[PDB]
Amino acid sequence: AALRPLVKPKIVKKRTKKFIRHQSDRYVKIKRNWRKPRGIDNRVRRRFKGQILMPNIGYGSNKKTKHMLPSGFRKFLVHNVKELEVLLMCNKSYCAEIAHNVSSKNRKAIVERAAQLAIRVTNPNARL
Amino acid sequence: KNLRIMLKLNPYAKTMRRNTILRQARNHKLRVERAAAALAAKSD
Amino acid sequence: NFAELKIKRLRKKFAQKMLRKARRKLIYEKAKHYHKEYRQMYRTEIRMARMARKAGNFYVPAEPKLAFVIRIRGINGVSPKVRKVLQLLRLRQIFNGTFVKLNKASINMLRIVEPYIAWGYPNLKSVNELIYKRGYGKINKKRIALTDNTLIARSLGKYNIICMEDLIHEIYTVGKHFKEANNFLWPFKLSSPRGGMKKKTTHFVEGGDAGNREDQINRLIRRMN
Amino acid sequence: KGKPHCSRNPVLVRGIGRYSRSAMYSRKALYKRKYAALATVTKPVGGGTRVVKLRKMPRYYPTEDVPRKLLSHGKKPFSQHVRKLRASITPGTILIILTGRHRGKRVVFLKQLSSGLLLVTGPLSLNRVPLRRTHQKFVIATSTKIDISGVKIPKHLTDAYFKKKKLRKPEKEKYEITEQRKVDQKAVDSQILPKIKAVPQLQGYLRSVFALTNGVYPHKLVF
Amino acid sequence: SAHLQWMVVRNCSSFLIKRNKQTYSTEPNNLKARNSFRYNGLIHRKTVGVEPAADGKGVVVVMKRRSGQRKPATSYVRTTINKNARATLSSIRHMIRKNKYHPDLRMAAIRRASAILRSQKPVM
Amino acid sequence: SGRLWCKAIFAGYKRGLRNQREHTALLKIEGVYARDETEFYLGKRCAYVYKAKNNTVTPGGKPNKTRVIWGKVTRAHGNSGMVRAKFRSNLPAKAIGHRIRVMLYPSRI
RNA sequence: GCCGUCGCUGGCAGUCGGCAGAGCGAGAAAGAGAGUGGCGCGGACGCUACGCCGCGACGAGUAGGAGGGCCGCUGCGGUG
RNA sequence: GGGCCCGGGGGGCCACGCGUCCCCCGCGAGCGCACGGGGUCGGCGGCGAUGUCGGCUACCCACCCGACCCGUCUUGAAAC
Ligand SMILES: [Mg+2]
Ligand SMILES: [Mg+2]
Ligand SMILES: [Mg+2]
Ligand SMILES: [Mg+2]
Ligand SMILES: [Mg+2]
Ligand SMILES: [Mg+2]
Ligand SMILES: [Mg+2]
Ligand SMILES: [Mg+2]
Ligand SMILES: [Mg+2]
Ligand SMILES: [Mg+2]
Ligand SMILES: [Mg+2]
Repeated sequence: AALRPLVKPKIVKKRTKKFIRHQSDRYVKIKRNWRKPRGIDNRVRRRFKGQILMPNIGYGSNKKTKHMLPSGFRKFLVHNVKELEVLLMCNKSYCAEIAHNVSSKNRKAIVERAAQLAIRVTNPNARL
Repeated sequence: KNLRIMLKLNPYAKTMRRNTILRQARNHKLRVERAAAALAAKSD
Repeated sequence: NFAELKIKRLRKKFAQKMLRKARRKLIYEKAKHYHKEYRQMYRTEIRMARMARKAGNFYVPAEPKLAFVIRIRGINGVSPKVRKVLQLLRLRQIFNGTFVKLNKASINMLRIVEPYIAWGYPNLKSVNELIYKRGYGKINKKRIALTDNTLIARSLGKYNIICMEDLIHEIYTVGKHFKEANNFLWPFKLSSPRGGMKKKTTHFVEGGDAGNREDQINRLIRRMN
Repeated sequence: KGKPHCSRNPVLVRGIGRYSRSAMYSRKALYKRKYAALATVTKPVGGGTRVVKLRKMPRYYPTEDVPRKLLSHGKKPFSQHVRKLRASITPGTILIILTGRHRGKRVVFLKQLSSGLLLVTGPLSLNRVPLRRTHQKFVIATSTKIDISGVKIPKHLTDAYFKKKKLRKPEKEKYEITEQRKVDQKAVDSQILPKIKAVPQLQGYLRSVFALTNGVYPHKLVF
Repeated sequence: SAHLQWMVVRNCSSFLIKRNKQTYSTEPNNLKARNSFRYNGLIHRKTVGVEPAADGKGVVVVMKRRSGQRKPATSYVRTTINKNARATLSSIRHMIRKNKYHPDLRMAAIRRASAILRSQKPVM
Repeated sequence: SGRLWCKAIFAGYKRGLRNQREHTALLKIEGVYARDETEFYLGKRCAYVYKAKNNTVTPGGKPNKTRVIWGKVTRAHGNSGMVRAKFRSNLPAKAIGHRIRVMLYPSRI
């Protein structure tokens, strides 16, 4: 019974696993954030078979469904009611996300206003 | 593989194919007629 | 007043429709003529040989004027001379195909790239199916599928090549404008031979694939086209 | 205006006529058949009258709208598709049903409905399959046939007759065999059944059920 | 001129929002809140603005008068329309088309008026 | 009542010797030991049927532990009756050497 | 099929609407020319031109060079 | 065989107004089907509130295939 987007095409992801950094499973000091390996002998860098995979532009997402949420919208962070009224005329393609640091008192006004304007809110039930 | 695409390029393909279909059906009939005549002749 | 202008518009549209209609009859009759021409060429060679045999002599047919060249070897480790000759034939990729009109200048080039090509003499059906299924024009330096006769007419019309049949006729008979009509065609991108090859690394006469296999190129063209 | 005439060009193959252009021109006698060049409703009112607008402008416009589609061809609705049928499925043929609660039951083919679905009967008294629709891709056509050439099937047995009637639940709702269906079952069965009993042991065949057993492989055996 | 002023504010304005791969403009008389030359509500001699009435009944149509371009106090003319939904749009459609006052904003104004009116209905 | 499917074995995945293409499965069908006997089965439905812990809905039935991955035979494979099958999800490797059902529909006879 | 790059130094200011008239893809230079005599009030989107759109080809990379980062850290001027 | 397959004395033609001089001897109307500028149905079925439906990735586990530990100097590093 939620607000629906103008269209809801099929979202295709060329990949869903994250790219884990080389050897980030072997040490705690190596975080999983990706880093382009650059060792001379690095077998990940040389693209040996069965090794960790490197990101490259080929994995890029379709321009038509890029950044699109599972609901079919695209999010836009808002901090108050005034910021919410920009989405008045793109309410069938962009939803509202209320910033984490907005007090519970101010959320009710935003969540109420968005209901009047038919703007979708991704986190309407938070800090209640 | 697509008849109407071929005609947009070579309209005379339609004439060629029609003649082939008719010539091949005509040729098939004769071979059947010539066969029946020989078979009846053998029966005699 | 607008009624007068509309008439002018309708009449202009009528003229274009008639010009289009008469152009269709031209290419329709051009194909009818080439069909007769091809039949006479085919029947003529048979009649020539029959009369030689009748007299106890030998009829030696004309050496073929046309060849279809296919690149059968990759791009790793090619000697500088072979590499330059393959680019001049426009066979820059494996299983690329081109027509070549034969003469002392070109036959000696084909000898240099002998280990890297399979070539032979294509028959009329090969020229047809090649250009129809895999015919792309080089129009404004782009690869355009020949899905419309206007594509041929705009580029090669000045040489009176205005339809696929004219393009097939110029290539097959090596007309006076073979060079232009042939370079207009993009190198044919053929598929891997369905059924495999014998041995790409040796000559055809050795039981391999490279070199001149004469009319046996047609069997290869069917499996790749 | 003249009455329509059947196409004078008999179809040789799909898309190609039997006769050329000039042959048709003579056939049509085109040599002598030459030719040369509201939105408002006014009403009275108790101003006297008003010019009423038939269709009114929208009272609400969405913030965004989708564009139109590009035009295509050959994408007909289902109702206009041409219906095909396997050459092996002729009326009176015995079919083996492969799916549904009646799977494995041997039934009698009657006719193909306008939607391409098949009409079959058990008959109900032999295997408890009534006048029922089934899909041809989900049956095996055997080589056993009966001659139902002289059977008269009611003309009201159409796709709409067999279409399920939706049942609403707010407990449940149970399907009830309409009295018309029972009457139709006897009308058709009373003709097909005697033809079944002419063939010896055929009725027992229709009571049995098909199954695969040890060493029996479908690709090997004739149906 | 409008084009000169757009070149100064296209990327530097207190009304410019760049966030989440989206760009918005929060100035008045922007019918789509869009950072665009067409919809900018400040740089053109003539502009159209649709806003809800101070009370939640009807819309306020703003048009920029011709003369006082450098006089912000008297520049804008506000009109309150509190009719039924179809009547409100018809007034807006005529105020634009008949006057030839930014005819290219006709549907943007009409779509905005519908969104404001639809908002003023009781919330279900 | 009785069986209405052919017995097939999930032999393995499509592969060379050191590369595995899990999106295709190689099926061995009972009694099909030539490439020319596989024609009856091409396009037929395939069903890897198994059991789990948690109950799941059953079409036309009440929840139970049966589960199925559906697929269909796409083409023959080799000279000895093997067929390639594709499933809505790649088959689990635990299913190798276990029963795969091959249905008698879509019927072409 | 999708992503990006390169190329066409490609197309779009024509949203020219009731002060209206809907085109400029088409084988083959140059005008949808100007004139002088013989009921309804209606018609989607677009265009941050640093934007949007189309078509074709292409894509390995150490040392090294370059571009773009609505990548990230701290402080200052403006702004929110 | 070639000469729009020269000229004279059953089967297909992208022949089909005519005034003429004479080599030779610029607009008809409609209507419909589609192998026609990239898919639609104007086609259906089953289940659903306390145990069931969906949730790529993520947590744990299993299996099949792949898979030697990085940085570095080096012609060559998984390197005893
Ligand atoms: Mg190294
Ligand atoms: Mg080598
Ligand atoms: Mg093969
Ligand atoms: Mg060698
Ligand atoms: Mg690179
Ligand atoms: Mg291993
Ligand atoms: Mg190991
Ligand atoms: Mg070192
Ligand atoms: Mg050393
Ligand atoms: Mg090392
Ligand atoms: Mg060692």
